[PDB]
Amino acid sequence: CEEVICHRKLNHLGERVTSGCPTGCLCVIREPDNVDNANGTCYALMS
Amino acid sequence: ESDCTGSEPVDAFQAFSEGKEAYVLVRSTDPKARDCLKGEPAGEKQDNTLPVMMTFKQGTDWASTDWTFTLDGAKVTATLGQLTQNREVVYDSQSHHCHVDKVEKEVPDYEMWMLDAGGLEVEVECCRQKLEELASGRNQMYPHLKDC
Amino acid sequence: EQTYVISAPKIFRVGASENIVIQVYGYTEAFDATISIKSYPDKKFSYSSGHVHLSSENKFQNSAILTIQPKQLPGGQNPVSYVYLEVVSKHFSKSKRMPITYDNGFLFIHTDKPVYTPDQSVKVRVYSLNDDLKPAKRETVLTFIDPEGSEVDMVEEIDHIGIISFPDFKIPSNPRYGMWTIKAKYKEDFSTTGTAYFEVKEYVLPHFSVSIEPEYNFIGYKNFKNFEITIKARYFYNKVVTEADVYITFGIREDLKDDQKEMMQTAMQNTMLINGIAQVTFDSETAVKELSYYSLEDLNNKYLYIAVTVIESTGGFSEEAEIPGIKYVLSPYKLNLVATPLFLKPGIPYPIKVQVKDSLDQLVGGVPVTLNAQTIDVNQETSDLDPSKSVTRVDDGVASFVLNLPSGVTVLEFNVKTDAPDLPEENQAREGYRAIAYSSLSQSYLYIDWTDNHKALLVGEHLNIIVTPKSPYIDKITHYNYLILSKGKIIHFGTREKFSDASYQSINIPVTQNMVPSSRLLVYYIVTGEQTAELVSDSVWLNIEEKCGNQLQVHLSPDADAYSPGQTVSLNMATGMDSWVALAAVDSAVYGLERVFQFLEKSDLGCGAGGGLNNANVFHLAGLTFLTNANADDSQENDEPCKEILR
Amino acid sequence: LQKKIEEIAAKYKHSVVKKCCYDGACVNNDETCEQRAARISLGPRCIKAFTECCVVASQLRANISHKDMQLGRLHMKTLLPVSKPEIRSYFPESWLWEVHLVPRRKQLQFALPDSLTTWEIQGVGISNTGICVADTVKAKVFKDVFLEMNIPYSVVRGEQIQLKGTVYNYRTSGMQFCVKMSAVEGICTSESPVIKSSKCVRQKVEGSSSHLVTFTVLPLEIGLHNINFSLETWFGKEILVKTLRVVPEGVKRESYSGVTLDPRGIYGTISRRKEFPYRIPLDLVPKTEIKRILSVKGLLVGEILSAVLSQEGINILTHLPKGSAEAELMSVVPVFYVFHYLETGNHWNIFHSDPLIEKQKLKKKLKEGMLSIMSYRNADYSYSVWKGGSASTWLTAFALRVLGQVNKYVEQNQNSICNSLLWLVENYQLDNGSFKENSQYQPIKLQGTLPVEARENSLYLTAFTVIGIRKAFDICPLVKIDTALIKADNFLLENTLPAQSTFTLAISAYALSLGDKTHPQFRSIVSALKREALVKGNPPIYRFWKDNLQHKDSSVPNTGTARMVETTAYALLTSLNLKDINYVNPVIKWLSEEQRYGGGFYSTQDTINAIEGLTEYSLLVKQLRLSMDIDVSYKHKGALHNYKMTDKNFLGRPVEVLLNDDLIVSTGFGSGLATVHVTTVVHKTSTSEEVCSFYLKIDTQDIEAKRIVACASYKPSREESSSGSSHAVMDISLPTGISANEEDLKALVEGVDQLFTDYQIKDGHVILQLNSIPSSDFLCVRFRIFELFEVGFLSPATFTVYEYHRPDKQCTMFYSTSNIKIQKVCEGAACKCVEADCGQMQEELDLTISAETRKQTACKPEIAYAYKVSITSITVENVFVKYKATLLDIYKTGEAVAEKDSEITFIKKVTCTNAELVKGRQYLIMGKEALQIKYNFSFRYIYPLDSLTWIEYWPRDTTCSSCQAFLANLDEFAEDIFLNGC
Ligand SMILES: *[C@@H]1O[C@H](CO)[C@@H](O[C@@H]2O[C@H](CO)[C@@H](O)[C@H](O)[C@H]2NC(C)=O)[C@H](O)[C@H]1NC(C)=O
Repeated sequence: CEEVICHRKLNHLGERVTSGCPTGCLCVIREPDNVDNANGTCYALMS
Repeated sequence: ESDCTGSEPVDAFQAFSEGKEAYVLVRSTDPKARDCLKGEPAGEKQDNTLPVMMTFKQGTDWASTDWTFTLDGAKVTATLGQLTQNREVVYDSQSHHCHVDKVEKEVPDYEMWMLDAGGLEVEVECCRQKLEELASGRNQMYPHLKDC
Repeated sequence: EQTYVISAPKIFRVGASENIVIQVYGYTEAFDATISIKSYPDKKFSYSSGHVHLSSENKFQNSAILTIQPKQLPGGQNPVSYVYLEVVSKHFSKSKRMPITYDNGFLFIHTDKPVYTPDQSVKVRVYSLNDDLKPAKRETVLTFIDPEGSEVDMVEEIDHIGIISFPDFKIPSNPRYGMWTIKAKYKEDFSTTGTAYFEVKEYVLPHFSVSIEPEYNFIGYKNFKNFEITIKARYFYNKVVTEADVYITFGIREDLKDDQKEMMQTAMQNTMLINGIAQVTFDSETAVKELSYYSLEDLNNKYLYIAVTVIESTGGFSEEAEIPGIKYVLSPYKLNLVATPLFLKPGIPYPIKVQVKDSLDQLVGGVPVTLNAQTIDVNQETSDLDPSKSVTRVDDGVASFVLNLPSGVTVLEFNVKTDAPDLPEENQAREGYRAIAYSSLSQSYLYIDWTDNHKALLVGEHLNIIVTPKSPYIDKITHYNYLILSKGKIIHFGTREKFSDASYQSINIPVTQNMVPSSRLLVYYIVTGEQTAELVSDSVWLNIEEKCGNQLQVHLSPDADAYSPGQTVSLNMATGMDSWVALAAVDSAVYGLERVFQFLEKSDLGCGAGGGLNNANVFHLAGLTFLTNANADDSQENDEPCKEILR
Repeated sequence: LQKKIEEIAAKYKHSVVKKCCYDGACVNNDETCEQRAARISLGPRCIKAFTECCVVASQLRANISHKDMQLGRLHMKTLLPVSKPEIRSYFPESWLWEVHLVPRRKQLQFALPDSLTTWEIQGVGISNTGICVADTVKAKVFKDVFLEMNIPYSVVRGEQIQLKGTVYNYRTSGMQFCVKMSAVEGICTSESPVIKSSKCVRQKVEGSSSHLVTFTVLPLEIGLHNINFSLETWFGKEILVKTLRVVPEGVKRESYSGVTLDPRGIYGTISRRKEFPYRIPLDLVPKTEIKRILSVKGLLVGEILSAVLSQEGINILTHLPKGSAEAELMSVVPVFYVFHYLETGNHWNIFHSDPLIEKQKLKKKLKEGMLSIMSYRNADYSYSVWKGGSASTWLTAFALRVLGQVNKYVEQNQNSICNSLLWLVENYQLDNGSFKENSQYQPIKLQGTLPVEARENSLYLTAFTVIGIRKAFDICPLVKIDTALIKADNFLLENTLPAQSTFTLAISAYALSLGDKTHPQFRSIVSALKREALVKGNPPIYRFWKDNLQHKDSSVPNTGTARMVETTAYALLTSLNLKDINYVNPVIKWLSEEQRYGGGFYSTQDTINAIEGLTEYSLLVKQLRLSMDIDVSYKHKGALHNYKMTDKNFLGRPVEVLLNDDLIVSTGFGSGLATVHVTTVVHKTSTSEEVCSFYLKIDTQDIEAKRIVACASYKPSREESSSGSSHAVMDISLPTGISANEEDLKALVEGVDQLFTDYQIKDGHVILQLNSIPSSDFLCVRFRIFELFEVGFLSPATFTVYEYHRPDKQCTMFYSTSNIKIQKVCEGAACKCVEADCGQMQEELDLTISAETRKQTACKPEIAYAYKVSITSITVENVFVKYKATLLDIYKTGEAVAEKDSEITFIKKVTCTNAELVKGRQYLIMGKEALQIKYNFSFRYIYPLDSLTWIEYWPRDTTCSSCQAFLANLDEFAEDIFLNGC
């Protein structure tokens, strides 16, 4: 949940899939919403 | 809380905000205390006297009577026509938001007045303590709780 | 020698009813065959399968409709890309790796207007069809993206009739101005997408109206030295502006989509607007000597952007106007081939039909066309042919040519030009082309052509095609075979008896509604004997009239050139059969748009006018994969569908 | 000259700082280059480019030609700017947007809309055979000859207005026509009705052109009056229905009165009756009615419920202008709190129809309202106060609050919220935990010296940001921003005490109440906040807070302000978060009665926090059954009406109180808790007795190559620094027929050297907004004006400036754009409209007046008063003239009485000449009605001079030659009137 790079991508049906953060983090993308292939960073979620 | 000593010595004109504000009767040991009694200045300060308009409610009818106050230090001699009434402000809050009057008769009643616009709650509570001390267990009337 | 031919679309489409044709030859006893779409590469799972019987009653030809169900495919991380096409019988068992696509159907986003102002509401509905051009009845997701790339709204709706009505999108009181995008999609199963655009522009009160009128919509060689421009302006109370100051700036523009332009501070000529009208002349040559260019050979297909500012003299108010671009045109004509495959069949006369259009892509008539050609044979010995000349048919726009080449020719490099009496040699239209010979190891070739293509094929008529083979082994061919495709699906297939008393024989094909708006025909015969069976094939593209299956017609009673405000009027809707009808009434001034029949035939997996370098290339260019025990030598990595070539 | 500019443009063609050079070179004949660059907040490079291009542009503009200036603006105006999406034409809404099942044939008839439009009808058929786009059919609705009239938004009573119009003839041949006007009673026209609507004077329009139309009118009565315009031609007749809005003179002033009805005394003392007295203000415009609307709603939240659910509008803060993003969020505040009430308490049965459709509608309006602010969001998901301006920590926090609350019912984009929160905590949080502001936006003005004001503003901003982050934390519960919340909470805990103002103390207490409510220092802050509480009554009926600390100011306010409601709201929410139910009831009563018809309060922040307090309290306490018999009646007049309020209907429509009697709202034994608000609208002639927190001055000038110059300067309160005001508004009312040059206003906001941050023109008002108005010097807006249509007897307009978040800090001043004097006389005819509704002095020493006509006019039942006076003083106030006179002998008194030899005031419209009164002379005056005002401590009577007011000059002696007989018959009537009693 620190400097792990995550990715926003399109799947084979066109749905936006986000991947790369481990369990307990959230992927934050600092790009506009219409950018299909984007990179973001993981942040620690509360518990 | 705090200390309730305020405004020493007691001056009636100072307790009346120098005739710039209106005061409402909130506590009184007088069983005949007029409902929703409010006193407001009815004129300028000429000599030691001062015109005071008294508004109150009888049943569902509002009434207003004109009075004249003769102020001498802490004492106030109110009068309307032939009726006279002697009072003495025995306590005045630090900011002149409320004061405790003592009306003279065979059984002297004690009253609490406060700014119609409102007062600082701690000072209002101090005036309330003073009135409860002077009344010493007597039944209190609340003229402002009469659907005003 | 016994052969089998399995014809399927080049690509399998998830959820589509894919028709698979089987045609066997040499067999006299009846037998059954199982066609199957299974999992790749293990074949553990059978996506679908069908049994087909082959007999003399059947002429040993049959069809089976298979369907890859979307729910039968995994989702997300490791999705299926390939399936196995398999044919099994007592005699043979052959399979092939087939790619699949998740693109199924069509999603047309219809907004009431293309331009909106703040606080307006965008009316939007979606027309949703499946791969077979029928109401998809799939739930649909609409997304709204603002000019800054933010997804600001999403809404899904189920589909009952093929028309999906969505709630109106309210434009904010102070919105993001610019180009908004609407994206339609299916919630499940498929990757089909739809896209529409609408602009949100800020209203500004205009003081008066300014109009620019150029001499022509294009700039040719005659107006390259002088181009007249008339600038008018009038008040909105129907009075001409008496006096004003007119300032005109000129620029060169690459394309109208890109808002970039190169100004020319030399032609900033200024004039006076008097009594409503002003006029200037633009010397293109002198001004385009700036910014390099220099000559008219350049600037071709580039645009002339015009900017005008009008400053009224009484009140001092100023108003602007612009012409986005006037395309510089080097030649009044453009050439294109029609119904002429770029493939040679040795021994058959090669026809070339050139076509002449103007700057508006309209068929220009009476245009002489000169055709030159070079030939290269197997010995690399080049030969320059004698030039020929035709005149453009004014009935159809066609300029026809027929060419007799030696049997040994392999490559034909032919070039066409226009020969106008009033055009310089530079301002003539010129187009080059290369045609390669069909390759066959048995010197066996096939050429099909259907009387002729003018006029276009009308549904209900009949298509009289001529099948001319040139080869040895001619008089041992038993029959001819055909496959008819339309919209990416094999609609017909069959076999015709070969007459031993002719070289050609007419095969009749009734043109049906299934063939609208275009179709492809593949005809082949089998050369047999020793070595290995050979398929000799050819294909043609049939352009057919765009006719609705359920024709819609709307009329206004009473019919008048103009109506009065508040007038009660009746609208009459008439359809061939019970049909839903979505209506709209829009102020036409918003347009200063959509055509479905052209966007619909993207599902045709074929390319070009037909033909091919060999049999496998003929099948490929027609949008077909095939399974055969005959020779199947194809090109390399030939798995994706062909791509239509641009020039 | 071209090369001297070609170098300039070429220098900044691809420069990083390119706009600063552009709007640096713009013309500004009122400020030097360094004065304009003094306002630039984009850095030194922008200041140097701006200064360079400004100085060079000013040097080149010396002794220029118009062609050279315009060519220079061509060189600059193209190479440096980019582009802007805009449209010059409007397109009407589409129609026929429907789907039909067509069984091979279906006809449907309708009516074409009222418009001149080429309509395009498009059909798309869908069937099992596919899609069929039918041929588009055209339908051109067109009129070849038609009239249109341009009616202004409003017109002040008494003004002579020229109504302009145009008749259009699109036929190629000219034709005859005539337009006539429909005479309405209140609208006075110079001509007279023939048979009753004007006259037809036949004119000719030339082919394919137009013809002008003009109608001069003079409204004598206030209100909306219908006027029709008829266009007649040899081919037909058309009627154009129109409406003229006539507005009174002077300024509109609006007072509010609130009363809570608790018949069983569940939340306090019993409250079954209340009397709203009818009191005439001091400077009331004569012959104008005192308007007042009565609104009685069912619950504490009933006013907001009625505001949202009744879709006749509506903004709860219409008096505040749009422009800031704060307004876009405030637009969704009421819908949110109504939805929160209906959903949290499950009160969807209030609707008599299907509740699911109503919840649908409210959800949709909530989403649409939430989209309003997206324009003010930057690419990095921060938010700007002004569109295109710099990002604001404050406004981003507020957007995070509104978004965070709305997310509960309309899910918000988590990634966007995350980016906004991270933009806050990653950049603008200092090491000590406080937050700092990026932009120059000043939402509030605080007391103290520059360091003390800095500490105060830092505490306030930190608490505000904390509130925003807390309200939106569940959307994006990041450990990083929780750590930020901890640091900020620590800063608030350590730096709040000792307090500097009750306002920052309250907001800090509420910000800390959203976190750990067990921290000792938080409890200390809550104690200190309770110590500042004010109460009305003992036992208290009301409890509220003053925004100044007691030890700094011991005086108790007599009316509420925005800071009062906002401080009280913060304290109320802090108490609700502490579950202190014994303490909030008088506070709830005070906030409820301080509420306003419509649901809103004074400004924006107090409104949102008070709505949250009332709503959260309404959801926290038991919902009582509602059943009252509410009777509203006049005291000495008939009963107005009465309605039974139940849970079935309790958002009843308002009712206008027309009669001039005291209002009485009463109820019997009931169940429930209703609210009774009365909004009084009056129009006043003066603004002198109002406290002005701004020095104002405004003038019209002639320019070289008419212009309004309006200057304001801030008057700092006690202990306020000289740094200037906070977010301010300069509202300039334009006079009738005066139009502002919108280009001049654009040039003052669009540039990097902007003087103002937003402008707009709404309903004849030029409304500018500002980050701060200086205290040290004046700040002036300058914009050219032109005359749209001709106006005679032009009524003055108003110039108001005020703090957006403190509308009580204001100043209103009158001004006129016309210098026009004199008003000597009206000369014969073309006169009956000006002298229509005012008095005419009798002929001087006229002996033909027959003593019995002087008595019958006095004994007329219409004539209320009639007596003889002596004038003592003349005075001219704005648009009226006041005559101080002595009441000598009373001859009639129908209504209230005035004392003999007491001072009596008379008033006439200044625009009346034939009633000229001379100081020191006696007059007999008889007329209708009067105004009874309470001045100082005594009564005062003021008498307007209108038509049917009989006035006559009356000399005292008898050396008037033949007027000896004149006074003989005058004293005959005067003797006969009182000895009879007609
Ligand atoms: C202005 O025109 C309107 C529209 O015709 C008039 O309203 C009509 O008045 C007639 C009587 O004169 C009624 O019978 C109609 O029912 C009214 N129609 C509507 C829609 O209200 C109006 O009276 C005209 N005003 C004046 C002052 O002439």
